[PDB]
Amino acid sequence: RKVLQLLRLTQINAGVFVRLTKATSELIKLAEPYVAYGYPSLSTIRQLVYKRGFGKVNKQRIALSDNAIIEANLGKFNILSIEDLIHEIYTVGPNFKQVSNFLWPFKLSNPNGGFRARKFQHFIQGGDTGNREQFINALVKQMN
Amino acid sequence: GKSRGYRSGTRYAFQRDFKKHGAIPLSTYLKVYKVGDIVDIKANGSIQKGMPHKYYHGKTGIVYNVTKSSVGVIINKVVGNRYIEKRVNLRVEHVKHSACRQEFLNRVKSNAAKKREAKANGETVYLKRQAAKPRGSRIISTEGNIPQTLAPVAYETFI
Amino acid sequence: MQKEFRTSAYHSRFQTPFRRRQEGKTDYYQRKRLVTQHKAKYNSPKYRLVVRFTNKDIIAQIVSAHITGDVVFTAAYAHELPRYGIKYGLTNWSAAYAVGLLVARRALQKLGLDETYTGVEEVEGEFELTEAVEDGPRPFKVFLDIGLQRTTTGARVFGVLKGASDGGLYVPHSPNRFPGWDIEAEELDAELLRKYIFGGHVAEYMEELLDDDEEKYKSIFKNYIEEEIESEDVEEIYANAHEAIRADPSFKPTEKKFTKEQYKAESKKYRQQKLTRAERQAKVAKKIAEFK
Amino acid sequence: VNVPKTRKTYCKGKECRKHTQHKVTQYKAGKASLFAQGKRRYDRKQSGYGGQTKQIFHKKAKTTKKVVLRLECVVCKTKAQLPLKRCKHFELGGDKKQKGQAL
Amino acid sequence: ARRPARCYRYCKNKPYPKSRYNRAVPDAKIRIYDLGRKKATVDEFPLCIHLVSNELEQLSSEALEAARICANKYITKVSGRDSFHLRVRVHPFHVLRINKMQGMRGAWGKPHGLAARVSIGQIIMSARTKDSNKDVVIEGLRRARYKFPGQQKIIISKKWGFTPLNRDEYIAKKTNGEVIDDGAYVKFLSRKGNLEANLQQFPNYQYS
RNA sequence: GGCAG
RNA sequence: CUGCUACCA
RNA sequence: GGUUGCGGCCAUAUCUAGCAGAAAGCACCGUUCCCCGUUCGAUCAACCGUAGUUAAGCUGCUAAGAGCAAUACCGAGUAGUGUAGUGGGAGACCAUACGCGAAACUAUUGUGCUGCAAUCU
RNA sequence: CCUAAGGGGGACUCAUGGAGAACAGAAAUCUCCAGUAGAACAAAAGGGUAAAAGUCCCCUUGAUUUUGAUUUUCAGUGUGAAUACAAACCAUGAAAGUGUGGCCUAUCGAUCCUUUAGUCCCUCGGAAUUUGAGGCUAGAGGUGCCAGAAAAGUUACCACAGGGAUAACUGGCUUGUGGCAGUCAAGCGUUCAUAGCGACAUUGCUUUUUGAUUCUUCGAUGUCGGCUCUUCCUAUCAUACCGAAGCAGAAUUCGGUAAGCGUUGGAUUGUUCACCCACUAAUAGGGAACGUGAGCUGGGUUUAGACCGUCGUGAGACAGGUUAGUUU
RNA sequence: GGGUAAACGGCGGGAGUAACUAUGACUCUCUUAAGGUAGCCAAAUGCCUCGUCAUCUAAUUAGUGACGCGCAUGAAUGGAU
RNA sequence: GAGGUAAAGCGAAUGAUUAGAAGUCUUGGGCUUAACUUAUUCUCAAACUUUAAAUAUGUAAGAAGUCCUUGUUGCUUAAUUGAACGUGGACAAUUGAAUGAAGAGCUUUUAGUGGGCCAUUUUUGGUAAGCAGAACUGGCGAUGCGGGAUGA
Ligand SMILES: [Mg+2]
Ligand SMILES: [Mg+2]
Ligand SMILES: [Mg+2]
Ligand SMILES: [Mg+2]
Ligand SMILES: [Mg+2]
Ligand SMILES: [Mg+2]
Ligand SMILES: [Mg+2]
Ligand SMILES: [Mg+2]
Ligand SMILES: [Mg+2]
Ligand SMILES: [Mg+2]
Ligand SMILES: [Mg+2]
Ligand SMILES: [Mg+2]
Ligand SMILES: [Mg+2]
Ligand SMILES: [Mg+2]
Ligand SMILES: [Mg+2]
Ligand SMILES: [Mg+2]
Ligand SMILES: [Mg+2]
Ligand SMILES: [Mg+2]
Ligand SMILES: [Mg+2]
Ligand SMILES: [Mg+2]
Ligand SMILES: [Mg+2]
Ligand SMILES: [Mg+2]
Ligand SMILES: [Mg+2]
Ligand SMILES: [Mg+2]
Ligand SMILES: [Mg+2]
Ligand SMILES: [Mg+2]
Ligand SMILES: [Mg+2]
Ligand SMILES: [Mg+2]
Ligand SMILES: [Mg+2]
Ligand SMILES: [Mg+2]
Ligand SMILES: [Mg+2]
Ligand SMILES: [Mg+2]
Ligand SMILES: [Mg+2]
Ligand SMILES: [Mg+2]
Ligand SMILES: [Mg+2]
Ligand SMILES: [Mg+2]
Ligand SMILES: [Mg+2]
Ligand SMILES: [Mg+2]
Ligand SMILES: [Mg+2]
Ligand SMILES: [Mg+2]
Ligand SMILES: [Mg+2]
Ligand SMILES: [Mg+2]
Ligand SMILES: [Mg+2]
Ligand SMILES: [Mg+2]
Ligand SMILES: [Mg+2]
Ligand SMILES: [Mg+2]
Ligand SMILES: [Mg+2]
Ligand SMILES: [Mg+2]
Ligand SMILES: [Mg+2]
Ligand SMILES: [Mg+2]
Ligand SMILES: [Mg+2]
Ligand SMILES: [Mg+2]
Ligand SMILES: [Mg+2]
Ligand SMILES: [Mg+2]
Ligand SMILES: [Mg+2]
Ligand SMILES: [Mg+2]
Ligand SMILES: [Mg+2]
Ligand SMILES: [Mg+2]
Ligand SMILES: [Mg+2]
Ligand SMILES: [Mg+2]
Ligand SMILES: [Zn+2]
Repeated sequence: RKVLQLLRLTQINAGVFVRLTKATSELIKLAEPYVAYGYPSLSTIRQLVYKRGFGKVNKQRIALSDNAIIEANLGKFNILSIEDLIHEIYTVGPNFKQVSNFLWPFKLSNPNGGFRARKFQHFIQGGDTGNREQFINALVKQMN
Repeated sequence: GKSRGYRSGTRYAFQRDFKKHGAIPLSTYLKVYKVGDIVDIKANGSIQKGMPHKYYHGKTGIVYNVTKSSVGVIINKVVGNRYIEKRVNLRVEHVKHSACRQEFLNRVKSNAAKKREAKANGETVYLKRQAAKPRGSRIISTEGNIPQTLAPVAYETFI
Repeated sequence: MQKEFRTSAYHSRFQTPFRRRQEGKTDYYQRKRLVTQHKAKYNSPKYRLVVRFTNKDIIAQIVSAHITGDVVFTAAYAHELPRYGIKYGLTNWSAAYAVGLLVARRALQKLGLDETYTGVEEVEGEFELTEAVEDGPRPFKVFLDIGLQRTTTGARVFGVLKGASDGGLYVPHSPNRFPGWDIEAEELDAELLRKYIFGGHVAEYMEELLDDDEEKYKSIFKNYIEEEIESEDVEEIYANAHEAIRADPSFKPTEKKFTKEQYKAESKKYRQQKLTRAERQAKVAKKIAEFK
Repeated sequence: VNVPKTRKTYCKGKECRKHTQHKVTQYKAGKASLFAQGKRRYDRKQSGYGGQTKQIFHKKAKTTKKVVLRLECVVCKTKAQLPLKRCKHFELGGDKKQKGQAL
Repeated sequence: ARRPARCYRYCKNKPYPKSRYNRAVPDAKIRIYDLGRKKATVDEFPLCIHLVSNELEQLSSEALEAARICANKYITKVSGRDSFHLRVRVHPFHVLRINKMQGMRGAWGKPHGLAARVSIGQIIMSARTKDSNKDVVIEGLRRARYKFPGQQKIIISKKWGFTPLNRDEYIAKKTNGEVIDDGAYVKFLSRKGNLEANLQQFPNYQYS
C-alpha cells in the first residue's frame, strides 16, 4: 500500500512512468500483484501524453494544451515542448525525474475489450498482473 | 506463573560464541571511545557488571558520556506512537565501534579529492551515488561456445 | 576396556587458550588490570616497568600497550652493566638495583627530566617515593609488571623497583617486600636494605666462606679471585657503577660483527624447507608401490 | 545470621567524619508513650460510645522482621542505624565458622 | 481402550518425546526392527525393496508392529525365515496424549501411545533379499500396507542391498578391492588417513 | 506483649 | 513453657 | 633468517607419533651464608655463571595423520521461505507464478601471520 | 540462607580414568600419568567462569557516608531490583587496580499512627527557665487479596436490580464415548483363511447414548413417565419372492429386493430402563421441540407442613429414605 | 479442684485359634471419657440393593415372616411392645 | 550490525535409539552368553546442538559536514599530551542514493471507547467443535453497491 502510494498509484487504472534501476525495480516487485506494467513504445508514450497529459502546477492538475504551460514549469530543465517532454520520457533523460513528476498520473479508462478472464494473477499464468513487457502497448491501446 | 525478570529469554542471546568462552582479548580494553561515536551494543555474558538489558542487545547508538570503565549510549526506542530517548550505561566489553562511520567518512574524503582534482583538470564530476542500472547491449561470441540444447529429464527414483 | 579419550570430537570441540597463555608467558588477568586505562584519559597510555629474570640476564623495559602490539619506550639489560663496571654477579639483587637505576636514568634522559627529578643521589636505603616539583612537570609514572614471578619479601624484582625509584621515576610501591622489612615490627631496616643495594650480602658470603670452605670459595668466587676483588672493595664496584650510570645512561648498541643480510644468509642454511605437494604425493605413490 | 559485636564504619559525627570503631547492638523498639499526639487522639476518639473507631490489623503474613544494628562510635558516642535483610535467626558475636572439621 | 487411529493421524502437535519433562510414558508396541536373516552378508541379498510413505502422517507403534508381523509371517511362510532381512525404518518417538483417560479446565492429557512421524517419500520398511524372491517380498510388503493408514508405494531400489551404492558401482568397488565385510554391513576404502592402515585393511586395493 | 508457676 | 490478662500501623 | 623480552589477532597457531637443530639466546644445570617459603631448597627465595648438557624444554621438518581454516560448474538452485490465484486434492498435502535461498555431503588447497625493542656465524 | 557463602590479594586445579604401594579388599591413605571442565560455585533453571568466579590460605568490613543520573516492569507513576559516575572515608595488594553485599537473572511493602537514630537545630504564638509536646532528615514495626478495607454462617420462609455476559431442557457445531458398518487376513471351523467366524491393525457412517461447548431463550418456549392418536425412517422381528450353507428331510444360520402389512395380554416398579408369566406369524429398533400437559393424569421430581438416619455448636445440609401437598 | 447425662451430647480403630471342611468359644494396646448393654431392623432409619431365605402369585423392584460386622438402629436426643 | 525460528545434524557435545562384526575380560557367570572397547549401522528432540536461512529488525548515507590554523580550563597527561567548547580560513547548488511529499513543526482542550468478532497465514490446549487461547495483516462491528440462489 505504501509502495503504491509512493508510485502515485492511488486509484484503479492509474498509470505512471518509472525509470528502471535496482531501487525502482525492488519497489515495483512489492506492488507486482496489483499492477500491470511493461516497456512502452514511443507511439504509446506520445498518445498518452497527447490525450491524457496533465501537469502538476502549484499542486493542481492542468491540461497540457499549450507549450507555454510546459515551458513555464520545465523551462529551467530545457523542456520547451510536448515533444521535448515526450523525448525526455522515451529516451530516459537527465531530467527524467522532474519531467515524470511534473506529469500527473495518467487516469486511464477500463480496457475496450476487457481483461483476461481473471485479472489478479501473473501475466505468465494467464492473468494480468506483473510484467508483460511489450503487451503493455496493446493494453494501453485498450485503456487509453 | 508468568516470569518477566531482567534476563528472561536471554538463554542464547547472552551465550558466548562456540569455542570463544573465557578471557576477553585486550583490544576491547584498548579501544578509545569519544562522545559522539557510534557504537554497537552486544552483551558479553562473561561480564555481568555494566551489562545491557536484552532490548539493547543488537542496537546501535551515540556515545554521550565517558566514565572510568563505561560509556553512556543514547538509544531511540519506540514506546507506543513515538520514540523515547534512552540513556544506557555500558561497560566497554559490551560496546564496539560501528563500521558505518568509516564507510561514509571515506566517501566524504573521496568526494573531496575527486572534486578538487576535477577542478585542477578543469572538468566537472558528479558525486551522487547511483543504483545499479539495466545493462547495455552486447554481442555474444560463439567461437568455442556453440549453444548446447537442454531438455527436461524423465522421472526417476534413486532410492 | 575403558573409553579412548582423545577422540576427533575431543579435538573438534577443544578451545585452545591464547597463544601466549599456552606458552605459559602471559598472565592475561594481571595484564588486563595493568594495561587497561581510564576511558576518560583517552589516548594517554599507562607505562609498565616490565621486569623479567632469565638464568643469565635481567631485562627491564618501559612499555606501553597498543592494539598492534606493545611498544618499548626504553630498555636496560644486565649485560650492559660491564660497560658501567659490573662484570660479575649479573643477577644479584644489587645487579637488579643497578639495572633499575639504569633504565630510570635512561628514560629520564630521553624525556628531558634530568635536572628535575634526579632521585636519591645519596643511597642510604631509606624508603622514598619520587615527589613532584611544584610548578613543573610531574615525574614519569611507571607501574611495575613482574609477570609470573612470585611476590616475596627480598625478591629481586623489587630490587629493580628500588633502583628505578631511586633513579627518579615515580613508581608507586610499599617497602614491605624489600629485604630488611620486619613483618612483626612493621618497619624497614634501612641498614640491611643498603647492604643489599651495595652487595653487602655477597661480600659477607665471600668473607664467611673464605675462612670456612676455601675450596668452595675458589669455585664459587673464581672470577673475583682472578680479578683480585675482595669483600671490602665489593661495595665500591656498585658505588662507582651507580655514579657512571648517572653520568652517562645513554644506550650504546653493540657494534654488530655482521650485517642483517649476512646473519639471514648464514641462518637460512640451517632451516629445513617444506616439501612440495607434488613431493609428498610422490612419496605416497612410492610407499604404495613398495607395498605392492 | 551472625554479626560481630564490633565494626569499623564511617562516623558521621562532626568530631569524627571517618571510620572509627563502633560497638554493635540489636535495636529494640522503645515503649509507646501515652502522651504521643496520635495516642492522645486515639484515646479521645475511642472514648464514649461507637465501639472500635479505627482498624485492627489481622492478616499477618510476615514470619520475620528486619534486624537493625545500632552502631555506637567508641570515640564520640554517636549512634548509627543499619537495617539487615530478613533473617529468622540472628545472633551477635556468635562462634565463627570452622572449616575443615568432622561432625 | 484405544481410540481409532483417525484421532491421531495427523502431525498436528510439535514432537513430544520421552524426556526429563515427561517420564511416565508406556513402551512402544514394536520392539523388534530387524527380522529374517539379519546376519546375512551384503553379497547374499542384492535386491532391496522398500515400502515408502506418500503421506505426511503419523503411524502408531501398533500399526508398525502389525505390519511387521504381517510381512514377516507371509515371507517366512512362503520363502523361509532365512530368505530375507526385513528392517523397519521408522521408530515411534512421538508421544500421543489422551485427556478423558472438569470439562475443558486442566485438559492437558496423559501419555496414551507412541507414533512415528513420517514424511512424504520416507521409507517405512526395507527388505533385502535375493532377486528370485522379488514377487514374494513384494507381496509381503503389499499385505503389510493394509495395516497402515494413507498411501504407501512399494519401490524396488536401484541399490545393492542396504548399501548406498548402485548395483553397478557396488560391483565395481567389489572387483576393485574397495569393499570389505563388517558382519551384516560393509566398510568402504578411504583415500584419507594413515596410508599403511588403509592398505592393510584393504589388501586387494588396486591403486590407480 | 505483661504477670506468674 | 501452661494459665490469665492486653491489642489504632 | 635464528633467539630473547613484551605483545596483537587467538588452532592455518591445537593434538599424536617420529626426526633434525650451526651462532647467540633461552633452557636444563650447580650451591644454601644471606632475604624468604616448605612434610620435602621438589615448587617458591637467594647465591655462583663457577662444574656439566642439548637429554628434555623450545624451534623447525616429516605423516594418502586427527583436528582446524579456506575455497568450490560438490551437493543444490535442493531443503526452507516472502508474495499469488474462485490452482489441484475428500483430506493429508502438492504443483505452478514473481522473489530470497541453506546445512550436511563431496573435492581441492593450506597448517600461523605479524608489531616494538635487543641480540646473533 | 550467609561475618562469610561479603571485599581484596596470593597459591593451587577440578569430575573422572589408568598404572603402581603393608594390613587395604569395589570404596580409607600415598605416587605418577591422562584429564576443555565431563567438577564446583547456598537454594529453581538458564547463562558465566581454569595461573578463576572453583579449592585452600592471609588481611579485612565497600554489607560504610551524602544526595543526584540511568535500566527493567512503565502511565515512561510508584515499589522491588540493578547499572555508571560525583564528593568522602576506608579495606586489600609490591602495584596497576579492585571493592557502594552475595558471579548474573527471584528473594519483597504507601498514607495515617508508633518507635529509634541524626541535627541538638525550629515551634509551643503576652515574655522567660526547666520538664513535657510538636516539627525537620533517615531507618524499623505491615499490609502475601503482595499500588496496601478492620470482618462468621444459614435461608427448603424469602426479597430486589439485573443477566441468556452464566448453569439446569430442546435445538445447532463435534463424535471422544455409545451404536452400527467396511478393508486386510494370523487363526477357528475333522481337512479347509473367507459356509459361518475372525486376532494384530486400519477406513468409515450414525445422532436412537453420554460427554465437550455455551450460539439462541432468564420483561418464562410449562422441566419425568404413562394414557391417547397420527405419521415417518430402515440398520427387517414377522409376512411375499428369492440367493448361500459345514442346505438329505425337519429345523436353523448367512445374505438380496423389500417399510405393502403387522409387531400383543399381564405380575412388580412413578419410572424411561428392567425382569419374569403367557399368547403369538412376530412379539424389530428408532424419529417427529428426548412428538404429544389451553389433550388428560400427576404416581416421581422440585416451594411452603412433618418424620428418620448421617452431618453441623446452631440456624440448618443431604444430588438419602418417607408421608401430605390448587395442573388456569 | 469437686459434682452433674430423664444437661447438650458420645458410645471406635488394632493384633491369633478346635482329632475332614466351615466358624471361632479362647487376651492386651491406643484415641480428650466410655467404647452400643437390653432390645429392634434392608424398618418412615441400609448406600451397595430389586440384599439373601421362606411365603403370598401363572408371573411380585410391592406385602408379610425371617437373617444381620447395622453406609449411618438403640434406650425420657426415650428402646421394645 | 544483531538474532538461533524454518531447515539441517547426530560414523559432532547432551539426551534417546535398531542391528550385526572384531577384540579384551585382567575386576561375570553357566564352548557359551552377558558386559565393556573399537570401527560401523537404522531412527529422533518444544524445554538438544557444531551450522543456519527467508520474512521481520538497529544504525548511516553531510553545511549542525570534512579538512587547516591556534585560544580557555580548577578536568587529564611525564609533557608543550589530550578532552570538551571555541576564534580564524577553504571546500556552493550533483551540498554528495531512489521514489514520493493537499507542507512541516508545535500547543491546548475535550468526546466516545476500555464485552468484540471473522478470513488467509503462523500457532497452543483439545478426539474434535459454528470450541477455548495467542502472532502479523486485512476485514465486519461502523457498510451500502455487483457477484457467491439465500448469508455481518
Ligand atoms: Mg463491446
Ligand atoms: Mg472476468
Ligand atoms: Mg549469540
Ligand atoms: Mg554484584
Ligand atoms: Mg598476580
Ligand atoms: Mg467513641
Ligand atoms: Mg466508656
Ligand atoms: Mg495441538
Ligand atoms: Mg562468592
Ligand atoms: Mg572472601
Ligand atoms: Mg585469586
Ligand atoms: Mg522509571
Ligand atoms: Mg523503578
Ligand atoms: Mg589503594
Ligand atoms: Mg571506587
Ligand atoms: Mg513522629
Ligand atoms: Mg500561649
Ligand atoms: Mg517500612
Ligand atoms: Mg488487592
Ligand atoms: Mg494489587
Ligand atoms: Mg445475614
Ligand atoms: Mg440449600
Ligand atoms: Mg450465550
Ligand atoms: Mg462415533
Ligand atoms: Mg466408537
Ligand atoms: Mg445452551
Ligand atoms: Mg430462560
Ligand atoms: Mg408462555
Ligand atoms: Mg407453547
Ligand atoms: Mg434395506
Ligand atoms: Mg430377510
Ligand atoms: Mg418431549
Ligand atoms: Mg400442546
Ligand atoms: Mg395443563
Ligand atoms: Mg407430560
Ligand atoms: Mg415439601
Ligand atoms: Mg390430604
Ligand atoms: Mg408425596
Ligand atoms: Mg405429590
Ligand atoms: Mg455396635
Ligand atoms: Mg447389639
Ligand atoms: Mg439393619
Ligand atoms: Mg425381625
Ligand atoms: Mg424402606
Ligand atoms: Mg419383593
Ligand atoms: Mg398387587
Ligand atoms: Mg421384612
Ligand atoms: Mg446412632
Ligand atoms: Mg435417634
Ligand atoms: Mg528461542
Ligand atoms: Mg526442525
Ligand atoms: Mg546441520
Ligand atoms: Mg547424538
Ligand atoms: Mg470520559
Ligand atoms: Mg477511559
Ligand atoms: Mg463495558
Ligand atoms: Mg457495538
Ligand atoms: Mg464493506
Ligand atoms: Mg447482492
Ligand atoms: Mg451457494
Ligand atoms: Zn564518632
